[PDB]
Amino acid sequence: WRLSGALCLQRPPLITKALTPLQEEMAGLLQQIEVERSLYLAQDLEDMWEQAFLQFRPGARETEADKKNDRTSLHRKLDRNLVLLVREKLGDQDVWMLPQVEWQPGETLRGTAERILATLSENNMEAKFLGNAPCGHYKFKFLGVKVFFFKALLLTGDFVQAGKKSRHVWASKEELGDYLQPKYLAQVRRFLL
Amino acid sequence: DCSRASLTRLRRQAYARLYPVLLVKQDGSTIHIRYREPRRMLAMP
Amino acid sequence: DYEYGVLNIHLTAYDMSLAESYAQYVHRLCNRLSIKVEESYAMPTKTMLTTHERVVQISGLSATFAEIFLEVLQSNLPRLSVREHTFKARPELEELLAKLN
Amino acid sequence: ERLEKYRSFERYRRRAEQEARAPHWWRTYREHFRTQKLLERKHF
Amino acid sequence: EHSPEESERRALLLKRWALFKQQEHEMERDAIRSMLEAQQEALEELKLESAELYAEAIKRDTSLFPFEKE
Amino acid sequence: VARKERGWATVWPNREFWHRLRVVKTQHHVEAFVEHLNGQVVVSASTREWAIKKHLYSTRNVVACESIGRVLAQRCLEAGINFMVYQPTPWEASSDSIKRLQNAMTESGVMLREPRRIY
RNA sequence: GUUAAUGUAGCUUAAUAAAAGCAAAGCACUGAAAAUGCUUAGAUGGAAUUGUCCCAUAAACA
Repeated sequence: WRLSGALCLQRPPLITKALTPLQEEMAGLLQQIEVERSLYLAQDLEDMWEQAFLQFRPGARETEADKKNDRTSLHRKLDRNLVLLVREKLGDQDVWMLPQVEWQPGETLRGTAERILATLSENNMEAKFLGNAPCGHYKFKFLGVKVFFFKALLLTGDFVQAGKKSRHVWASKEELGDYLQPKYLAQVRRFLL
Repeated sequence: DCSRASLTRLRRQAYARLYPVLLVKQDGSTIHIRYREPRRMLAMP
Repeated sequence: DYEYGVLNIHLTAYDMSLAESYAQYVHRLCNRLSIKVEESYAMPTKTMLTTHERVVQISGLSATFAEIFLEVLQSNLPRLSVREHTFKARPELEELLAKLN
Repeated sequence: ERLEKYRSFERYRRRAEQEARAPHWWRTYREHFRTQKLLERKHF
Repeated sequence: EHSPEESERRALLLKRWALFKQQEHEMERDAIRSMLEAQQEALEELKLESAELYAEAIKRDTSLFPFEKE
Repeated sequence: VARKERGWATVWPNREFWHRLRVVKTQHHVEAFVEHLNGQVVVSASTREWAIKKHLYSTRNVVACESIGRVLAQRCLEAGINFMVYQPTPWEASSDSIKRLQNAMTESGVMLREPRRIY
């Protein structure tokens, strides 16, 4: 029986999404009471400070509009999390799959997950593994192959070779679902958020 | 949800008026804070 | 089969209210998740400006529970820290005396 | 330990009152001493 | 002193905030249930495949903490 | 001259009452019941009843407690029971709704203090 | 279509004599939490009778 292990890479969003109007009005309410409970040319200095914010380039809340189709680029999304998804081509079946590398019983699951990054990611960016319990097991047969879907969160985002010839795409949830055509893969999104 | 805990009101027992200012970080990120003085922005070196 | 130790969480933020507001918030989530919190201590201001830091005690954790919990904590954050930890009353001792007698 | 402890006296009082009505083997003080209409309600 | 209309306006927006927060709580609670069920479901999946692997896996990692993430 | 339970010194609520008016606040509904020593509810007023709730905007409200108090009083007045003993807990007594409901009983003529038995 | 699921509101073997109780949320409050007060939300997609069909849905076979 063929042995295969999959790593579900995760990246946290850099910047939070904008507040909803109901959040905004509550922000006004807490500010309004904040003034109520508070105890009691500066504008020229204030103008100098406010423009100093403008000159310094700020981190955009969402880079999707600028990136658009830069899926291979690591920072595909800033508002939401990212899942690394890398095409795996095989003779029996060629389908878009999650980062996968063989797994051996002697090597523990975390060690297998580390090898997936060391064998496929091959980049400075680092990921951390929390629990040794797998996040999903899905088997597709033609020959029967079982894939172990481990999970990984990105400690750092120092991606190397952003434009790998390999078809690596970072998809938060939606673009990921489309690629995962087989129902076994489609179910991989059960633990994904 | 980051905004789940970000949005809160001051329940402290009395305090001086705090004005909104941005602590601009060297990587371009910004964070809202309430400061005692009527400033506008702060810069992390 | 081994069980996690009691791990303290140090929440340091620019605003005293925000640090405490997150500190109380995590406790509420901890209580909902059935996480025991022994104490919610506050540290002195870091006089130089100042910074405010609050300890939220956490006791009891599991491998699966750890994975989900910290992930939730990351999203909940609007500076996180996770570290292993480092006068009795009259009734407490009276029971204590009998056991050792 | 695992079971929750009453944080309010009222909930215990409801539990205490419920038990009093419920029968017990030991001697106790008590022993010695359409659809369419509903739809209309929802509319109202 | 705030006028009754001012309190009415502040109360009105308070109702909107409370309604949304309760909706978030249900959504957040359901999200945790989905997260837990999937994670718990993942636990059972490999148990059928090979329970022996879990005996090592279920043991906690002492070196995992202290771990700080933003 | 009817008897009253004069014991239960260590146990609260006191049993020294011919009739006790117990008001129960549920998660969504508030109900008031008058019961005899036997515990049988002679007269019951509940917001869950269709007639009241159709005319009552929100099942749980301070005014709803006021409304049920007046409604129960009329049921009590027509029944002929004018005197009862109500012993709210300290926080229950502090509750404005219970105070408002009690005010309805007083204005409606219902008295929450019964007279002591005569020998 | 075969196997298999899933069908009162988070929970209940609450209910067919009247769609209930509990859990849960927010606000006031201040060590924290809790309590307390003011408030917020919801269902039988469903027919059986006790204390399986049923169509729908969605899976392995297909």
